[PDB]
Amino acid sequence: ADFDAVLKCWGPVEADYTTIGGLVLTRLFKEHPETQKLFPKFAGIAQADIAGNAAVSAHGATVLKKLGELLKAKGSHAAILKPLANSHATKHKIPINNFKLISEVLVKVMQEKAGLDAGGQTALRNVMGIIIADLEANYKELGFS
Ligand code: HEM
Repeated sequence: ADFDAVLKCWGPVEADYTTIGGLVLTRLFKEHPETQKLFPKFAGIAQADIAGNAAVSAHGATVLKKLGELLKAKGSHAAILKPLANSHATKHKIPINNFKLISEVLVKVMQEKAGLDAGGQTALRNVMGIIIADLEANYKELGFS
């Protein structure tokens, strides 16, 4: 049910993955500035220059498309989430807590741009919790506790 509650507001996100993706990463870097250093192409870019950066927006679109692909499944995790855990633990070297940060940013952006109501906000937090727990289990399998 919580996947359905999020999908019923995904239309504005999928309609403009680049614009919404840029909103998400811009807001992540503003509200959680330590996350920006984890993206070495973007680390050091002054905040004023982030909203208009096409590479940032394109990266955000990639994130959102992947999340759409993980909603649109409702728990077919594996062939999709295991590679994501593998790359984020071992290539990008992202501490797991950062996923909670981007998930709260996404909740805020969907509240503002996608009509996600209070119950929808809770549903999305639930869904992101499922995703993050699976990512963490895979991090642990790789030796990243
Ligand atoms: C559920 C949330 C997230 C999703 C769906 C996601 C998705 C992706 C995807 C699909 C890619 C490109 C393919 C790959 O390397 O795996 C990627 C790359 C990357 N992600 Fe994420 N990501 C998420 C969260 C994060 C967070 C929280 C951070 C850091 C705070 C992060 C940092 C990176 C970095 C540094 C790259 C490589 C950028 C480059 O190669 O140009 N990701 N992510």
